Amino acid sequence: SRQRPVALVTGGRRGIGLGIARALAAKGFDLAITDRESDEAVIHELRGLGGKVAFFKSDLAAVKTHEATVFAVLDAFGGIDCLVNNAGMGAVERGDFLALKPENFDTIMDVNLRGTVFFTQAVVKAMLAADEVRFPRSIVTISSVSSVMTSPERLDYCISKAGLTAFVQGLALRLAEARIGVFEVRPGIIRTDMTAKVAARYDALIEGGLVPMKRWGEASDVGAIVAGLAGGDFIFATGSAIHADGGLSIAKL
Amino acid sequence: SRQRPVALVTGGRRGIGLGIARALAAKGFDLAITDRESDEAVIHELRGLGGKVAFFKSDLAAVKTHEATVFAVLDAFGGIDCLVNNAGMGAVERGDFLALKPENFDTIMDVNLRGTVFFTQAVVKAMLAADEVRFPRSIVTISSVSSVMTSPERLDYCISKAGLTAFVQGLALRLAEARIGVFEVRPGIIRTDMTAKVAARYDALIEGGLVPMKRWGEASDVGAIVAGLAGGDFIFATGSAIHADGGLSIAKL
Amino acid sequence: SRQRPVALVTGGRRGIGLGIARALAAKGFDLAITDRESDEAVIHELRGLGGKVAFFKSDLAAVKTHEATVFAVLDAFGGIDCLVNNAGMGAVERGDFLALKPENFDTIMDVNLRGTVFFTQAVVKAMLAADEVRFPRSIVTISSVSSVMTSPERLDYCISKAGLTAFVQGLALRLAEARIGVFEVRPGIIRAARYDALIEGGLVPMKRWGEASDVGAIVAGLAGGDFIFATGSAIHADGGLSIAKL
Amino acid sequence: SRQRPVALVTGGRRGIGLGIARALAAKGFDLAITDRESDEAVIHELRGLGGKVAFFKSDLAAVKTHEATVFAVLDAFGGIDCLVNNAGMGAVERGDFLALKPENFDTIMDVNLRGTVFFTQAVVKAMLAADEVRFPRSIVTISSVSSVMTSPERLDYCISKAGLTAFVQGLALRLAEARIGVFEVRPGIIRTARYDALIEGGLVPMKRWGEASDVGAIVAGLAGGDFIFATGSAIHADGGLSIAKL
Ligand SMILES: [Cl-]
Ligand SMILES: [Cl-]
Ligand SMILES: [Cl-]
Ligand SMILES: [Cl-]
Repeated sequence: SRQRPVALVTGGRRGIGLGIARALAAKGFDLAITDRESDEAVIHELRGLGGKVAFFKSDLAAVKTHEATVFAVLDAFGGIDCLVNNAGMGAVERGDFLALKPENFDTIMDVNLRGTVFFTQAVVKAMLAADEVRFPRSIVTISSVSSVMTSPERLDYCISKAGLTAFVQGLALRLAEARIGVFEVRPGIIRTDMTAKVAARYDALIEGGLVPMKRWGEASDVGAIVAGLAGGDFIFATGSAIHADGGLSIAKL
Repeated sequence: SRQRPVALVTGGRRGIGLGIARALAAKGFDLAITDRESDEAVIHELRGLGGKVAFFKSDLAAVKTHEATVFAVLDAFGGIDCLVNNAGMGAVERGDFLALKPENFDTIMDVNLRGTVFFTQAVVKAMLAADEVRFPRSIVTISSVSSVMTSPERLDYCISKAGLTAFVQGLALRLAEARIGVFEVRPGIIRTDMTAKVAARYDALIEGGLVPMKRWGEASDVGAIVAGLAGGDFIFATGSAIHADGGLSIAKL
Repeated sequence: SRQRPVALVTGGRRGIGLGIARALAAKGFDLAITDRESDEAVIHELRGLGGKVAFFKSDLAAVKTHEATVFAVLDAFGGIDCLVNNAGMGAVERGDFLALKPENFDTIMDVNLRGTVFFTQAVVKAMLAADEVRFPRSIVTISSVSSVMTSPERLDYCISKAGLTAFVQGLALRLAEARIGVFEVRPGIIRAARYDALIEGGLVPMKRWGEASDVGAIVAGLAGGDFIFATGSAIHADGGLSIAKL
Repeated sequence: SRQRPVALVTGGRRGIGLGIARALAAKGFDLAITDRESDEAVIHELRGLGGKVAFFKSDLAAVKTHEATVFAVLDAFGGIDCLVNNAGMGAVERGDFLALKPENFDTIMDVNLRGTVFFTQAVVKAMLAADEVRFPRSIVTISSVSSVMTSPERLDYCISKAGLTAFVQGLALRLAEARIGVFEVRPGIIRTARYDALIEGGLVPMKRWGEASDVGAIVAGLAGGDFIFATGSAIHADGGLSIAKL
């Protein structure tokens, strides 16, 4: 029987996903990391936090492959205690809604919304079949402030994320008797790899107070929030949405 | 040069769409009705209200065909003043989220969400190219209370309608300078064709106070609301969402 | 028996309230206008729209006086079909929350929230006692975009308006069986050179001032009966200001 | 120069407040407890968790006394790192809105809304004047699911809590630059007769009573600093009760 809880972090080898994986490992979780390709240096780095880490190749959009991925995780770890739905993408192209291509809408919906929904389904079947439950359990979905704030130049992104908000509410109800805490986390403007030109612009916007807290969010901010929710103290808060955005999404006049 | 405003009502041959069509005709609109299935009898009947009525055979999900449908509507009427996005479907199968099939999710998302988005895009291209704007203009999207209330046995439906909520907010911003009023109407429990068994069960629930107003919604309720929004008096309320549910979606304890 | 529906518009002789009164009169309503002081010129202008108009002196904050006001309206008109809760005030002082004075918080809560709640109570007692219901009935409460958008320099105003939002939801449930449509209307930037530039610069997506007539047309739509099954709905009369955008 | 952070928990002597105080002391906070009524036995027992505990007699509604209470807390502890606005009351009478008394509306608004706003103002003045910031800082306001779910038989309660929701949003903006995390926690049906049957019948999706320790665990999580970038968030501590379901 497992002695550490197991977190499956989709898209966990870079960016926000990696910040989440690091926070969870530090809190005492073992880690199943998925992505289209691995990074062995990152897996090694995560093992340095003192737990077990394994990588599983998965395309989130390829829903026919999800059950096999879940079985691989089960075969390696025995069970799943926390799912973090982090994998996602931005819009393929930004621009006028009038120029939005159905093909690009499809690509993002298939990843962010359809893929996440069915990956979650596959994991939940396994969680509901677990013959023992020794750790707090959770499903934490990383959507976006774009779930609730609209950006007309990228409505495909916004719609895909708003879909997740609705999904999470239903999922919370479905899993309430099983005592699996179901949460949404909405990141705002989180630091990414950037050119000086772009970073200087964002920094001026942030310092100007676009973000009330007047700083970049870090992957570690999202990570600490997620690890907080995964530790079990928020079980009775199932269905809650947390905005990891420095106050960006506060409606202000 | 048209002397009456033109409303394009998708799915306008039956049910809520027909109620909306009747109400708009009574207010003085000409009507362009789309549906996948022909119904000349209903078109004939609508002509009794004194306006022009024309039918356009269209499958909402067939996005590659939308430009041609819009071109046909322009050829018949010269312009479009009001779009009512009413066409849609319920979930193919209701039941446990764990049994939800990707193919059924895709069917409903392709109709309710993808189809509506790209049909709207085709219409909006036409509207923004109009060389005369003599009438109030609007886009009224008929979503559902399921946009904001979850039903775990049909999350595909809820997700599709929540997506529309997000879309409507962005669309309202896109069209604000063009003075096209953009609204969401969320129907609740509206009378449909039903067996005595099912109708009796719903009547008991409605009378018990599931619906605070303790009556069925009628297609004419949704029609009267839409015709009010389409008349121009709500232009400055662009981005508003109207329940049409007898209070069903009021959150109460 | 009355042959025209009766609308009671609080704060109805100036500004948004007067736009609402004008729209309702043009739609065929008789008008009971309240305010702290009359303007007989305005009352005369409203009579030009072809109905009955009467003024009733009332301080919205003086809740002990509300029943008498409602009786006066009933004595004049026989019944009330539409209440428009328009009367209100802005914050006494704007500035840092750290400097907010309890007495100023009290002034605005007593008017916008407490006064409205108990005036509504008085009117509703009368509506539920009516022996005839020949017209569509409604209660339309004019709150603000500040019900849902926060302004830290005037949190007393924001809190007062958010309170009304909660009140309207409850009221809608209370009155649903009686088929009294209950609605919230949230005005944005309604009609200066400073505001012009901000509006032109796109703070308001529609890029224009709201007019009292915008709010009036919306209210008159709701009061006409076609929105009865949409009870509990909120409409924002703000040119898109309150759409959450990034 | 303090070596442990300080949490001021209003109404901390019993119920949810005591569950919050316990969770915070277990996480390493010193405690300033307020209540209108003393209970030295409870204070004594809290010291068993190993931190400093002090009591300050305070009536949340008595806003003229708040600066003195905060001065006393500063005299004892040197600063305040976490404020938990827990103190509050239910409606004096539950019943038809038509029977709601202004006197009762005033009592609850004075405690839950006005008292909380101005007690927070006093604490925030102290926080913003601090010469040292060695610990994560937060203001966690305990409202209710009634902030967003209406109950027509107690609209005074609902309105008071909705007013807090709006307050928290503005407060979060005001304090964001200062990196004080500002949060709302909305308790559902917490164990403090009909209800036990309703919970069984599925009203609460998780099908159990909430405990004061549920709310306490949530608050201690928020107070620990890891949620600083989530300022403005609302957490519903209700077993899924407020999820809008059809
Ligand atoms: Cl994007
Ligand atoms: Cl369905
Ligand atoms: Cl103001
Ligand atoms: Cl209560």
